[PDB]
Amino acid sequence: DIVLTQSPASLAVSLRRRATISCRASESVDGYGHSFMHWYQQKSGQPPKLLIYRASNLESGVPARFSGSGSRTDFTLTIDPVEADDAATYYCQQSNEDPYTFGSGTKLEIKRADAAPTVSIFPPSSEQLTSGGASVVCFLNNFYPKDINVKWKIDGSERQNGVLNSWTDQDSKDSTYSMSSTLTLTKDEYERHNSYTCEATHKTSTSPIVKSFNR
Amino acid sequence: DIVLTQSPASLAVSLRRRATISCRASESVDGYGHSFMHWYQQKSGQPPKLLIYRASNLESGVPARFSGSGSRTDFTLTIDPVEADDAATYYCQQSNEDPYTFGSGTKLEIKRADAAPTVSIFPPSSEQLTSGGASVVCFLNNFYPKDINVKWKIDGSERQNGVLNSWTDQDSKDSTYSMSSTLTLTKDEYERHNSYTCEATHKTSTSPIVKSFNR
Amino acid sequence: EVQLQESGPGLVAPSQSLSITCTVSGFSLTNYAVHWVRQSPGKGLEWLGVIWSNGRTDYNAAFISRLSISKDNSKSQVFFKMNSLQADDTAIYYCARKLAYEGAMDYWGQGTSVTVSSAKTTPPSVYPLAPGSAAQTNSMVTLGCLVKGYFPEPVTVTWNSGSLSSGVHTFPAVLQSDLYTLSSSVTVPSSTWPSETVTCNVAHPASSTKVDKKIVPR
Amino acid sequence: EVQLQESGPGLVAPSQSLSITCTVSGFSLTNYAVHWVRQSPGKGLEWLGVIWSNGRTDYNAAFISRLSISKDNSKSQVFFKMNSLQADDTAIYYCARKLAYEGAMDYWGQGTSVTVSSAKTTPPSVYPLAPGSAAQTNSMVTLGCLVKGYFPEPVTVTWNSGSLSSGVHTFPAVLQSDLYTLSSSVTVPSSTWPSETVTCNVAHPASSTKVDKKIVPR
Amino acid sequence: ISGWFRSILSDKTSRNLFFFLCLNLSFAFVELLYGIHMFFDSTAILAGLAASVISKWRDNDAFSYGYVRAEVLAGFVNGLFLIFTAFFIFSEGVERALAVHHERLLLVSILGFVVNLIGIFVFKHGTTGPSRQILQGVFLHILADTLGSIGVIASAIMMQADPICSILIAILIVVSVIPLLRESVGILMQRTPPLLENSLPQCYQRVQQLQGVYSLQEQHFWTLCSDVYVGTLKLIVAPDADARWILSQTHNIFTQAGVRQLYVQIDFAAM
Amino acid sequence: ISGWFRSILSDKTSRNLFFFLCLNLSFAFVELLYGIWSNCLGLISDSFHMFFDSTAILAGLAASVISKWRDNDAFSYGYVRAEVLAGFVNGLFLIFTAFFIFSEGVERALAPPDVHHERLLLVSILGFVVNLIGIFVFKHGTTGPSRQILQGVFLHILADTLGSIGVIASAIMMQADPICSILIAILIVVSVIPLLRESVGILMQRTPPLLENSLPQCYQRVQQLQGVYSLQEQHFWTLCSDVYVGTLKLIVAPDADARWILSQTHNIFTQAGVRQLYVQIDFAAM
Ligand SMILES: [Zn+2]
Ligand SMILES: [Zn+2]
Repeated sequence: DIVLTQSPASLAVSLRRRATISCRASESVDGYGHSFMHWYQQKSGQPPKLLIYRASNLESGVPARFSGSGSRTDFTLTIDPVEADDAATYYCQQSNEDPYTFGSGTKLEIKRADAAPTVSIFPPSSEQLTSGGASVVCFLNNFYPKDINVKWKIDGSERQNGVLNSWTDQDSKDSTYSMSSTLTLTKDEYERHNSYTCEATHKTSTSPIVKSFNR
Repeated sequence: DIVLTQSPASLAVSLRRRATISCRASESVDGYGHSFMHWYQQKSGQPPKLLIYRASNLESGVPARFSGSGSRTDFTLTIDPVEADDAATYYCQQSNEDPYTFGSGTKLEIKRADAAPTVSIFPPSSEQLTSGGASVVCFLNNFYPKDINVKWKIDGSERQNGVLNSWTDQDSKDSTYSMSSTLTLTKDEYERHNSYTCEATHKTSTSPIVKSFNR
Repeated sequence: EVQLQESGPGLVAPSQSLSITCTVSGFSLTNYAVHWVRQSPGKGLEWLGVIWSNGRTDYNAAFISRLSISKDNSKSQVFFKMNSLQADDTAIYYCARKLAYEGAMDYWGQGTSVTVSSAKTTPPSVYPLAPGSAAQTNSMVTLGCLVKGYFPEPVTVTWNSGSLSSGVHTFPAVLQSDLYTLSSSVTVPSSTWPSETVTCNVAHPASSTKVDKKIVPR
Repeated sequence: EVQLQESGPGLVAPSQSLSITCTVSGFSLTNYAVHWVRQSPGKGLEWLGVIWSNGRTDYNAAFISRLSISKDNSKSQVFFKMNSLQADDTAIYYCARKLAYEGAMDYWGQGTSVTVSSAKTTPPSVYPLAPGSAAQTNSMVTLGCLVKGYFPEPVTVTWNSGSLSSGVHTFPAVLQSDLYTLSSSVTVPSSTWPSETVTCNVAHPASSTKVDKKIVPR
Repeated sequence: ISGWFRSILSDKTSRNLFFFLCLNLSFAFVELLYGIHMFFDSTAILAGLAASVISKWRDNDAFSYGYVRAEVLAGFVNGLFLIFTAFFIFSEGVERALAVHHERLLLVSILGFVVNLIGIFVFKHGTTGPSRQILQGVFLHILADTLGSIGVIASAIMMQADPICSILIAILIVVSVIPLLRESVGILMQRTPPLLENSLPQCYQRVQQLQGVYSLQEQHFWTLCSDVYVGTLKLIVAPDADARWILSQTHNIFTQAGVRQLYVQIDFAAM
Repeated sequence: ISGWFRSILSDKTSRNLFFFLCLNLSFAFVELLYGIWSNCLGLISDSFHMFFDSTAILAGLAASVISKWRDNDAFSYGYVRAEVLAGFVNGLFLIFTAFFIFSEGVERALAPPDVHHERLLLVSILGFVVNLIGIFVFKHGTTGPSRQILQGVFLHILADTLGSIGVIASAIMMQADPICSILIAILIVVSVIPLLRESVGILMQRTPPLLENSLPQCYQRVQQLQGVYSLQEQHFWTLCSDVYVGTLKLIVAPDADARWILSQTHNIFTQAGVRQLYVQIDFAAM
């Protein structure tokens, strides 16, 4: 086996900048002037896409902003300039020795000015009241950066037992983030309380954004 | 030089039937188990598109209805079933000896139910009237088959000196034909004379279609 | 138009066998090799094996005892069989065409999620997600539907059969009580809703569920 | 996204030189070959030459004395130069990428028509052509604009800047008195015209003419 | 044992070499019966027959090419044998000059010369195809044997010099066997075949003219047996060259030149 | 001419062979000066014997000088096979030397040649001393074409010692020498046989004995490469001493990595010691 270590594990780069991903091989993957190291790009939720084959050759049909270089054990994948579409996980794969081994992927993060989340709260719906449970979810859309926490206030009380958080990866259009916080409740404790609020701590504003309903 | 002869020069095949195009080479284009004969497709107003390379291998991205067979001098391009999009010119190319040579293309005509032309005659315009000349166009659209004739009647008088005709290729959508007849006259030649009628004689109707203007 | 489609069972109970069929289009299996690659969060990408044009097959050294790949040129299908599943093999399996004359894989297929667990398939229960009060309306209004109670992954949520593909944010699912919760949000102009009906089509291939449900304001 | 674009003069008078520059994108000239093929109506398709990655070039035995092909890897352009243009050199010249490891060409570029004559460039005279009488109107009404008096080929006629591309019939041109006439016809709904404006933009790259004309009913 | 005669009967060259071995073996018994160089001559055509026997054996793992070099080795050893025979005949002529029984007046030498005449009438000639070298060797051997026969009746002519006649025959047969040893040394040293050498620059310029071939190097051609030429070649080609077509054209080009076994290695250049 | 002495000073074995050649040339002159007298009977005999010895060592020296020459169009591989040819020819020399000493012992047993005053007896001591100084000097145990030159002349000098002590045994007996001649001929032929067998193996295009054991493993390893369908027309043979030339043909997949397969095959057969290797790769049709 030839192990492949990529540095850094995650890279943050702004728009129209230069991003460098390095792949390190335990053993040389070079033979007779050719290096059998290949670069793959895997975006959000699709299978990986081939960018570089044999460490220096661009795959036909990919943009020229991608570049490959290196030999022996050191290889470098370069994106210059970096667009918003290039927010993906990049893998290096060697084909010099059986079995084929990939490297631990490196995530590219498109740095951009901070954006305020669009906080919205939606009450539980009637037929899931008939189902016997309650679920109140607050949606945070199009914000930067990813470091945001959600505080749940129920009649001025704090609960963390049923808080459920989901995190989306960076979008390819405007390089933003979306976050969904779900609070699962039973019938009796949903009916006992009346006010439910979701709050957002975000860097661009020390004042939190609160969306509430009184049912 | 290897001269490639294609038989037939033109082939007529209906929808969903089988089309066979044969290419014959003066000397063999076969070497060590491989035949270096390639098949191209050229639709009208388009560069040739590669379908088969090495006489049996389908190009990545072509439909499975295209097939290739043969060895040495003889080769066969087979389309099954035939699409309306498959109305184009097919060339056989050899890469066995320098220089590369192509075969005289075989035009695939699509057989389909006969359609009557939509005869329309547009009188000469005012700006070209100021230009000092006169030109009347006679449009026949969506007719099958290709054999059609335009008869120019000017107060019942027949002329053939200034009759100008042009045919389009067979359409890739509805497999029809279009025909434009142009008659060029001087200022006086148009001004003394009143009625201009185009007469379209086509097989599906023994009575030709009459459209006229009087100006 | 090179196409690679895979059809396999989403749920396979441990210590039985998994069978995936890779149907290819746009190229022939008589002159192309198809590699098998699986991806799991725990092991990143792993290479399973390759089947060549003449039927020669090369497998991974660790998986040689419990892997079998077959092929048939006539119907252009590659059969993937792996025996004795454990919880480790929970991964997104891909069939990929081999880049000709090179050691890479140029064209992949939409990976099929294979989950190894002893639980039972559960059809989803989809609930719409509407604003509590028709107050503080702006030019842009958020909307969604919540899908709760399904197993296993994945579930495809589509808004108006793909007519409204802008502003969609399908959040990743999470695990709780051996059960998956999914949240989806779509943003729509306030003039459009509720003037125009908005529905989410929730697809669960494991349970064959195609429930379609409309957003009713309160 | 493999793209090949040829740029060359439409007219070359007899017995001077023709210079065509092929600009490639989507692949690198450092590891791909570019062939040159011309299609003369009479001589059908003809293979002119090839330029390889290291700069080695192979020409046709007929044109070896008067042909020269160059390449620059940095700006990704291939330069096609040929001396001694006669009338039989009038053809559509293509630059094509060589299929890797095969003797065929997979991706072709849109060929540039080269006309060898002593005639001079004439800008087109576009005349909008309208029905004589607004009588016997049907569901479909034919429309067109007539292009007269231009030299040389080609001329691009497009309806509403490509917004309406259904029912178009751009008829091939003909030669009379060392000049060309081109006719275009299109069908439009009778409710659309003259309710909605219909214009044809006529492009003559040789004369750099971009005249746009409105259809006026009588 | 038994199969060796069947192989001898199968080949026509091995057919003469068996009975010709029988005549001197009978001639040895007659000479021994009288007695109460030549056994060396029995060894030489024994190697000639053994080479013709060994030559058509099948290939194995140890002998990848077969046993077709035994014929070249037999021609080489026959040339060396005749060189040493000439030198020892020179020595024997020296002893004859320095130092008579005349049983049968050595008239048996005349019938011996008749036997050599029969041989020269019979052995007159002018993967597979493995027979050209043994015939030349036996022909120049029997020519040397006739010259040795002329030596003795030249001595008989003079006594009514034989050292001078020994000088003449030794020099003449050495001159005769020089071309055979030259060809055998050329083959055994992996020299480019003389018949193929003139056609090789043309073949190099033809392979260089192939579309997409950059460089041509490490060209080694050599002779196996007599008419079988083995060639090895390395080509640098374009990164996207048609390797199937280049291989087929190279094989055709070097097959037309007379190479039966050819190995073309194709390397793809980096730009 | 002059460059030959510049070549003769380049190599240790070459200068040793030149010294030996000059020594037997001086021996030839003095022995001739002895044989111009009436004692020439055995003097001319061992004179043409040592003359052969001189031809043998001259062939060895010529091969040693030639083997360093550069390649040309005629000799593609260089002149490295001159070493093997010299070994083969020296073995043949010793075989016919055994036959000649057999004849010498026979005629010594049959005819009494004793018209002499034992001049050769003291000369035989000089020949034995020459053989001893040679056996002390010549004790040993693309490029690199020198393993076989030493063994041939060393075997020849070992014979020369046996031919020298044959006459000593004859002098011991007279106070039988055909028995000693039989013994020495058989012994030197037994010593010669390995050299002749190795030279015949090299000159018949036989798979190298140090390579034959590793070749099944190499074939198995090349077969295990990805996309290799079959492996055929395998030929390996010895050029000079340590240089093995290999030719190989591979049938691979229609889309197999020919670059990687070529590099891996070269690595596999280079690890086994094959310096020169030609891998023809054929892309199978489906
Ligand atoms: Zn003889
Ligand atoms: Zn000696």
